[PDB]
Amino acid sequence: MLIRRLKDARLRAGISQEKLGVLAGIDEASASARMNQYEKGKHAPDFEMANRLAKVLKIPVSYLYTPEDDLAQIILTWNELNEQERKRINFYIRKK
Amino acid sequence: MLIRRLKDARLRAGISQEKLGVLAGIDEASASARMNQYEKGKHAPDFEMANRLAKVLKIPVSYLYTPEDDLAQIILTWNELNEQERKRINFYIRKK
Repeated sequence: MLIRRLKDARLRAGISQEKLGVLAGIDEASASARMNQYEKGKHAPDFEMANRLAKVLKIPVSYLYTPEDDLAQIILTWNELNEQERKRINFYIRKK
Repeated sequence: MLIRRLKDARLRAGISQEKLGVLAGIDEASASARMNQYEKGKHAPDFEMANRLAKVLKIPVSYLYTPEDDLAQIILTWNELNEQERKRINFYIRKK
């Protein structure tokens, strides 16, 4: 997991390390210590935990794994496009 | 990691489970057994291993973590766009 992606997305959500961890199913007593390990890159969550984090954060989960800043922006923005404008840009890309 | 993403990308590369594992730094004696665990979803690699896999497979690493088929296609295709056509579609998206 890339730590900047997790931290940026948490701060956009307006929630603390603890609340993110508790909503993602970490025991309350461990939640802030565990989230801080993740956010400092001390160790990384399993994919199942990342999905729970992404659902709390309302982002596509692969945003957390995208090292390319410009691709990460596409992911984050796509997340808020309608079905017409998704399929729109889909075929901008499907020609390449 | 999503197993379909890893398998699709390996088969596009034209290489076996063993060769993928060996190039990604797994010991030769374990390489095919380990890769098959990953591809069957029996357990999942750490992010550092996923990055080594992605570099062998010549894909952006977050392709392996993207459950949305249409977003995964954007990732895969972006991977083969030039700097002008990357920045092109960048601003198709930056207006949203």
